[PDB]
Amino acid sequence: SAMVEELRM
Amino acid sequence: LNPLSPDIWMYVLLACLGVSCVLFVIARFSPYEWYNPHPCNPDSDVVENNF
Repeated sequence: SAMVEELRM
Repeated sequence: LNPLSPDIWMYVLLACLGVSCVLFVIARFSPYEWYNPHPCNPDSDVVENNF
């Protein structure tokens, strides 16, 4: 979830 | 620009571009850098970005 959050943003 | 033989020039070119890119990547996965602009009203946990 963290990698997704700060990757897609 | 004579003193440095033209090689070292483009070397540092690629060097700073790489270090800047990795800076952006590191700041991307960085805990404290999300800095809720204007915390002087702490009213909410607003998540913003930097770098």
